[PDB]
Amino acid sequence: GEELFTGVVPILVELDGDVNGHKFSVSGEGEGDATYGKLTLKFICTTGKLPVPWPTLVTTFVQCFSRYPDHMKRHDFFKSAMPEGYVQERTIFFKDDGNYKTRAEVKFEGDTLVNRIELKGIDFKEDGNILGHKLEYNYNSNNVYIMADKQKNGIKVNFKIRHNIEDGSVQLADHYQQNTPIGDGPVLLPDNHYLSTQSALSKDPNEKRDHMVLLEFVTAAGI
Repeated sequence: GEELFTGVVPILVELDGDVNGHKFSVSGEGEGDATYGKLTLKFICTTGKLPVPWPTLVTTFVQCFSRYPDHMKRHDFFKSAMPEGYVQERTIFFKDDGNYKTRAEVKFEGDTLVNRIELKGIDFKEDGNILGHKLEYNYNSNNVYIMADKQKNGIKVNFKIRHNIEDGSVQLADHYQQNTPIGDGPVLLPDNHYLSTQSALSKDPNEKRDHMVLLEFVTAAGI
């Protein structure tokens, strides 16, 4: 597991989404360097205009690139599931609005680490902060809490993302996540800890398609 991650690894992300019946697809590419907890990716909405704000999809768009200190390496479930991979599911509840349910598979295809996701969004308000596009194109840092889910031979993760609204307020996005290995192979189940994350969003001045450039750093801690 850990070995597949000692250098720079190419990443491919493919998402098929349907939010309140607005269908869309996104392809993303870049690379991850888990030694530094670093990810660099560019995402493109290949179906035209993205019908939701780009920051709402960041969490959905590869925790195996998190930087686990040497003393915590026995708690790295993510890389221990590789290369066969793991299934990652979430329900993301946007306060006072709709919710996303996602199902993704994260695994190696050759030397490329792939995240393939299906996202379904329902109960959004037509002119709410999401379908209405009222969110600032930026992103706050936060802590992602991980706990072992022994029953499933996997983990449960939970955390809150606060999206900045254009009026100065916050749109809370409550995430409930579960991961389970794809193989029948062994994995490492962790003690409780958290991932500290920071994300910067930008635009490629040369790009005419609707898109998002993402630079992220994540380090595990709390042990």
